[PDB]
Amino acid sequence: VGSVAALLTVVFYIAAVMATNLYGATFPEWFGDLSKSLYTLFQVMTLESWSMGIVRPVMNVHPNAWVFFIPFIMLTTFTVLNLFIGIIVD
Amino acid sequence: VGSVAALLTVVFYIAAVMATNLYGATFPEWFGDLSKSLYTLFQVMTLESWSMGIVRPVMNVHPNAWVFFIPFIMLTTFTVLNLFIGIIVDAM
Amino acid sequence: VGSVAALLTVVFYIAAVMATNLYGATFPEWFGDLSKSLYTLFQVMTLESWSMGIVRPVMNVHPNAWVFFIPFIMLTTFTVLNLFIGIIVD
Amino acid sequence: VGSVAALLTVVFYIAAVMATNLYGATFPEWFGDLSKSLYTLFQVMTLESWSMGIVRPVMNVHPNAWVFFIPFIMLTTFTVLNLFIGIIVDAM
Ligand SMILES: CCCCCCCCCC(=O)N(CCO)C[C@@H](O)[C@@H](O)[C@@H](O)[C@@H](O)CO
Ligand SMILES: CCCCCCCCCC(=O)N(CCO)C[C@@H](O)[C@@H](O)[C@@H](O)[C@@H](O)CO
Ligand SMILES: CCCCCCCCCC(=O)N(CCO)C[C@@H](O)[C@@H](O)[C@@H](O)[C@@H](O)CO
Ligand SMILES: CCCCCCCCCC(=O)N(CCO)C[C@@H](O)[C@@H](O)[C@@H](O)[C@@H](O)CO
Ligand SMILES: [Br-]
Ligand SMILES: [Br-]
Ligand SMILES: [Br-]
Ligand SMILES: [Br-]
Repeated sequence: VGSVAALLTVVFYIAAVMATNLYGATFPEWFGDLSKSLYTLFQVMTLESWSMGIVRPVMNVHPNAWVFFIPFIMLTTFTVLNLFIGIIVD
Repeated sequence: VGSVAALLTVVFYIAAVMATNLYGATFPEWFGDLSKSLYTLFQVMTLESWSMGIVRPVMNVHPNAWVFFIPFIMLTTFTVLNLFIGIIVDAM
Repeated sequence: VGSVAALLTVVFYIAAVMATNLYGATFPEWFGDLSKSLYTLFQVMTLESWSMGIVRPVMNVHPNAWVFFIPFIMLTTFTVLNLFIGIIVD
Repeated sequence: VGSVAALLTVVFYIAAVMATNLYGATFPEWFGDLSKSLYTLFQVMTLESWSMGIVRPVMNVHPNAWVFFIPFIMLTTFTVLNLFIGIIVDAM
């Protein structure tokens, strides 16, 4: 369970690094620094305005942004559900 | 578990085909090709702006669009829960 | 499991009747007939724009609308989760 | 299971008190009294417009508001899942 939380932190930090690099210049309010990026990716994980509010406006500049977000959603919104269920069984 | 993923892909591809045909001309930004349709239906599945952002604007042109989306939501937002639980059991 | 689905249909139909009566005149696009009401309450159940998009605009006319929606959400977004989990265990 | 519901009520009431104090003057429609605050925090819990609709506009005045909401979400959107699962087990 602890190793799952360690995996998620590593995946969340690396994805927030990638997004800062990728969309930081074009979308500075959402990904202009590591902080804004970790915040945005937590919101994207909770699925709040992920497509309409974030990903569709991004894809308008970077047409392949879905290659990042869709797997990011699928990975985190699974590992989070796995980590949370893990403590419930314990 | 693998058969569940195979079922979802088939259902997702066929639904994305149907939507492209149905709403592609009237709503081309959301369903104008298979790609835009698979993207939109993934978002509809995640329940993000499904009614306000997508389905209500669609229903304004096609009043019966709910016959497509509501069952699509009920089917996928169950099969996804079934597929994800399936791998979890494959550990215990 | 079947009795759970029968309970939800009864609760969903009665709540859609109540909403048509309560907010049908003031909010006719969302609750102007039984059909629009069953549609809106399915969306409210999925939690999509429930507060910002629906309930906050309603509460602006009917300040106690939260006495309807909040319990409706708590009841359905539990019974649905119970009904769906029921078949998974079977 | 009952102790879980008692824990959530205490956490929900104290969080609604904190928010009224913190953002009540700057954001009075959402946190201007305890009532508006308990309503907003129920919506924040359900994840409805939490960031775009509530937290991002708040952070524009209080840049650290995420220190309140993010843990609040993590705590409630876990304790609610724990409380709901608790009654389900009390049958099997
Ligand atoms: C799952 C792990 C989730 C971790 C989430 C951490 C989010 C951090 C958000 C954040 O810090 N910012 C987002 C901005 O949108 C930047 C500013 O809020 C911050 O820099 C200020 O506090 C001051 O330093 C400057 O005013
Ligand atoms: C559960 C399964 C989830 C499947 C998700 C698949 C999403 C595919 C989305 C997609 O391919 N596009 C979305 C468009 O909205 C179009 C892209 O091909 C885009 O790169 C185009 O713009 C190019 O022509 C280059 O400009
Ligand atoms: C969990 C159970 C969920 C059941 C959901 C059923 C929703 C039915 C929605 C509905 O029928 N309408 C919603 C309108 O917003 C009315 C119109 O769509 C309908 O009357 C048209 O099909 C034509 O008759 C007139 O053009
Ligand atoms: C998990 C626990 C969930 C608790 C949810 C409690 C919600 C309570 C919301 C509430 O009381 N109001 C929301 C306001 O946004 C104010 C009402 O008292 C309203 O009726 C007022 O307008 C009156 O003064 C009459 O006009
Ligand atoms: Br998903
Ligand atoms: Br559902
Ligand atoms: Br809830
Ligand atoms: Br979470």
